[PDB]
Amino acid sequence: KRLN
Amino acid sequence: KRLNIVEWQPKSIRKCRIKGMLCLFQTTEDRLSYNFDMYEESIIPEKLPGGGGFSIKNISLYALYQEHIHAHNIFTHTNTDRPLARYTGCSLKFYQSKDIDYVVTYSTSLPLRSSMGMYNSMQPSIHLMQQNKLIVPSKQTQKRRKPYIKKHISPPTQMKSQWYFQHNIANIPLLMIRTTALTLDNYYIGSRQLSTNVTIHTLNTTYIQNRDWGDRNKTYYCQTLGTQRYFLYGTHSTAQNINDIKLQELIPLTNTQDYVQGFDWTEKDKHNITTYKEFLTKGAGNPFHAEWITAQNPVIHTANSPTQIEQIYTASTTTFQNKKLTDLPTPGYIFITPTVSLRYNPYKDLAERNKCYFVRSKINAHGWDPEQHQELINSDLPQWLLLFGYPDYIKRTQNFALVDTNYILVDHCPYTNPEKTPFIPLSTSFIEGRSPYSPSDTHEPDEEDQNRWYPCYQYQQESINSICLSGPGTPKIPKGITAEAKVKYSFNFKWGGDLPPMSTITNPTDQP
Amino acid sequence: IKNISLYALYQEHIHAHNIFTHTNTDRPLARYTGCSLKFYQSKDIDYVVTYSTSLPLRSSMGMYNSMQPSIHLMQQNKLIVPSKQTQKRRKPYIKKHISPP
Amino acid sequence: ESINSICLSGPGTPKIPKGITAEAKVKYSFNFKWGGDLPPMSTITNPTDQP
Amino acid sequence: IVEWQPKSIRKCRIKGMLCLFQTTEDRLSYNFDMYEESIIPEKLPGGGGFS
Amino acid sequence: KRLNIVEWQPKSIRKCRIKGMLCLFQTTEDRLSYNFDMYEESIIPEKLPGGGGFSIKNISLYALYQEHIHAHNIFTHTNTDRPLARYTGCSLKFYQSKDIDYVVTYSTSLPLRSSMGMYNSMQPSIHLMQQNKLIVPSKQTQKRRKPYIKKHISPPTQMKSQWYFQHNIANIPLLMIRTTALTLDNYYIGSRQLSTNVTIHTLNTTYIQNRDWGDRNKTYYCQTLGTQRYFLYGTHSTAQNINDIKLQELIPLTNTQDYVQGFDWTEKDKHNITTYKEFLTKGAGNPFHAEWITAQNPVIHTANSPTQIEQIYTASTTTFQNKKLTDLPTPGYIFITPTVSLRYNPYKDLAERNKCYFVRSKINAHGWDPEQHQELINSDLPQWLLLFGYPDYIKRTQNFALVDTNYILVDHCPYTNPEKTPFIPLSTSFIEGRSPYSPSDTHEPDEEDQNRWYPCYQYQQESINSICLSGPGTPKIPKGITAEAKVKYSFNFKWGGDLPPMSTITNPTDQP
Repeated sequence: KRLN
Repeated sequence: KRLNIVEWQPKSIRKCRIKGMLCLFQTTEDRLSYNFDMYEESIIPEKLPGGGGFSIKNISLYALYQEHIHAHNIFTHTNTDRPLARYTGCSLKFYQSKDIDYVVTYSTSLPLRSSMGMYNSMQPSIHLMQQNKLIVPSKQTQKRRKPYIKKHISPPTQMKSQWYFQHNIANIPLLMIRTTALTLDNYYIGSRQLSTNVTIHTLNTTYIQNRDWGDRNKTYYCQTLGTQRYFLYGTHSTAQNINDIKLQELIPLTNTQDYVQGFDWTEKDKHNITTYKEFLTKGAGNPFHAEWITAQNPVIHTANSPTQIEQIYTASTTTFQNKKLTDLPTPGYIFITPTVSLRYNPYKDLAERNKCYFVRSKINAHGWDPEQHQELINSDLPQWLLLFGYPDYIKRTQNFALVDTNYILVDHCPYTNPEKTPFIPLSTSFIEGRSPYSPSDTHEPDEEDQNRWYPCYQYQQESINSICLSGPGTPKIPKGITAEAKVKYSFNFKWGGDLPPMSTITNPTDQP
Repeated sequence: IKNISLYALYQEHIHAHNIFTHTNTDRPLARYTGCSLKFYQSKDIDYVVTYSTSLPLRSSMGMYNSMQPSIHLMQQNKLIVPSKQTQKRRKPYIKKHISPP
Repeated sequence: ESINSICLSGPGTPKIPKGITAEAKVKYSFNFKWGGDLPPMSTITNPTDQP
Repeated sequence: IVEWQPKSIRKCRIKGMLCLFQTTEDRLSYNFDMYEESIIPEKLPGGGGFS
Repeated sequence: KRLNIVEWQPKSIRKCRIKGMLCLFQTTEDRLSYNFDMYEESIIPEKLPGGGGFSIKNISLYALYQEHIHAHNIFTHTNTDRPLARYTGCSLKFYQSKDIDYVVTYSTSLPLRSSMGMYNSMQPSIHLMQQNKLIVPSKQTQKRRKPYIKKHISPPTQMKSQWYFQHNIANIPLLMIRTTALTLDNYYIGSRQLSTNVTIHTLNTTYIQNRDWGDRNKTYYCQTLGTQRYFLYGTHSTAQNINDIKLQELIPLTNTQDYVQGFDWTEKDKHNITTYKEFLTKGAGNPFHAEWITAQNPVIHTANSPTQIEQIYTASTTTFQNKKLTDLPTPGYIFITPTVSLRYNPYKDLAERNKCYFVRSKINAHGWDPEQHQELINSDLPQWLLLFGYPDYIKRTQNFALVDTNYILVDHCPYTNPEKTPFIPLSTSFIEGRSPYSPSDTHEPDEEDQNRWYPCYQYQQESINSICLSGPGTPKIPKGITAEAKVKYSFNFKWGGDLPPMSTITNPTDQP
């Protein structure tokens, strides 16, 4: 979904 | 080894939900195959209550600000003194329309571009087959617990969770919505009447090829073969034999730019005509007038130039009475119709040699071959899919001079029962002597269409819409009804900055 | 009476009436697993369906007479689809899975 | 050839017989991912296919 | 800092073989380029002993 | 709902492992780019100790029986009275060769066919890049614990575990093995000597185009332009100026089919010649003789036909002494060489307009354009990859008349430093007047190559092998050494049937  | 990238949060932060309503399309049946823009090419809304049956919308923070100038949205918090923005995503609520169903699909690939395959894939049956579609039935086709379908859309993958200056992200398109109008219950029949076959009108390709249109300063000639020029003449004569018609009966065509019928040499004394030169200028007929366009009154095609007829008249006016179509110079006098009507059946179409392109209407160039942009040629789809949104892809591409009067749409299709090598589709309104979207009670163009009364894309529009309406999924809309669709949006932002200034009001002079 | 074959499905793809979720251009083997049908309620008309998968395909005089709406409605393993007018439903379609021949 | 001969006087420089070419190679594997929205695709007739 | 992963992803290993040098004794002090100054490979079987 | 398919096992069953040894290739350096067949086109093994540096092997139970007739395998159990077979798979042991490395890959897709991309992908560098390769280093490049690599191969997916009649499965190919000869330690240099550039000989395309080869019954002419024919003449003259050479000095060419040099008119009295007609028949030179092929002694190109020279001689033999190349009919006397030498560099090749095809050598057709099979044209790969195995793909395709003498290989390549529009590669042996694979101490063709001494694929073979040897991964093999590779196979079968009959031997007359 979302990553650092 | 590797570290997370980290940002330091700004000193003051204010959440803002930009909330509002967006029109997806508003359409009549005669506009279903066209793209709806709410902000128009200024002729489109003149006597049309809906401009198009599909749209592609791009949404950006600047477009959201422009919708706030139209009062179409609210900003839950102002942004005046916080210059940073942090976009978090969108919520859409798609509402069931009363009378029409519709397919939506959306994208957030930050790279924004248009494609010929995208515009063809807007065809309602093709769009309804795509993955990650949303179908919204009308309230008539399905009653539901919730009258809307709601979904959340994440930012573009290129828009990271970081803060950005609002000046930088203002024009970045953060959402694309694609919508097309549909019927589920009339999917095959659509708006068909009587036979499955649709009738297409076209310009005879085998005689009308010179494309020298839209001047009163040029005697019109329909084709060149070898070194020759060929010419058309109207007559009201009851004569059964092409040989015995007089040199007088013929009404020569010296204009294409007007709706004017011309008149016969028997009206010489009504227009104070002294010579065949004044008969040519006052009395010549435009070949596209409502009786000459389909030869309701006979029309004669010949190699014999009007200037050879001028020489016969001017050499002696008394022998112009005596001379007939017999013993004339180059006398290829035949009976030819400028229009032919084809029958098209969509179920008989196999798309093996189908093709479609635009050619320049106002230029001095012969023939109909694909010319100019060869990358804009659209091929190998059935005509109801091949034509769908293709004119709007071409307009949005801007590789042609924009005005409908300066181009013609030309298409090849093996699958009409009669044939012409290319087809030059023409709308029933132009075949009946009426403005492009004018009601049938009218029997003349309006003044701006009385000018420029010659073959061009502006007069083709209803014919290619009618071919697209032969395709599956296309809706049935009663005449005088406009179908509409809307979404309610909520874009989620934060505004960031250092603390802003503020001001205050006197206590005594305040809400009493 | 409709007969469906993989070649008829390819012909419907030439009419743009279907999608293939994956192309077959360079994989010459096929392994058919069965079909799902969703039959939709029409707006104005009801209709009886029945289907078969006996690999032997043929037509008969008794088959064509048995298409008469009253006779077809009496047959076993019919499906009746009422119009939206004759019955409002939770799901606007009837769905069933059909095994290979 | 004279400045090559001066460099050959320096340490570590190899001895290669005349008419022999010495060579070295590496095998590489660069690791990438490609990203995008879903692409289009096309298909082949069943009757005219690998028989 | 966080990124949102793209809709479709496809791993690709670009695999191959690279020549590090090909040299004779009379070219040891020179840089090997495989794509040449067009005179260098004329009557030399190896262009350089380092790269 | 669904059931497993079940078979009833036959009354008697006998396991049989067909065990043996298969040659993968046996090659010299001058055969590396060609397919090894152990059972030959009968000319190939004549004075070649190894036929090819790659192979494609198909194995079937009938091919295993044919290898038993050569005594190359054993059957662990006979099949004489059990007609059913149940194939279970194969074990292969690939042995390290002493002197050469090699890549293997194998397939069991029951559908068996050949492809142009398959034969190009046999190139050692390309095959070494493929997935599911096996690399076998030589004993020199790597010492190993086990001197072989062993792997088990399952039946074709179409060959199920069921019993089959041996008559039905006999010809079904149950394994394909693809092998190519390689070097890992000489991967880039290969067998390069001196410069990276390789020299290619070719027929001048701008003068040699008529392709009317291999008759002593036809006066040869090299090109036609407009209505004209152009002709070649040899001379031993020391004359520096093309204008002053006599009509006598020229040695006209009336044959292409022979190795013969011809002779000068000064030898009239050695061959009892009475006329220029007898000089034409006895003394004419073939343009491809070892001195005329590269014009070691000068060669003259002209529009002036030998029959115009016949008319000058026969009209008066005394003025044939007086007449020079000045004031002759159509005198385009120039100095032209039938051969040019190009330089090719593989690292300078970008494959943007590379192309390759075969044209008919023994036909009366002008020019070099791609002709006949347009699907056999090979394009857009670097010449060392484009040529690799392409002649063998064409031979195995059988779409051309099979004999090397009846076709020429023609290729386009922008990347030679000098250029010719097509190239007609020719081997150094044909450029030096020697048989296709004959040792350089020889200075004449053998009798069967003294006949048919004209441009054809049989004389091109070593030149296209030399271009393939410029490509990476191609091995270095010393002259007079043949490199070889072998696999040991074990195919696993069962034989099935009803119980067979048997016979017995007397006890008294038996092993004493």
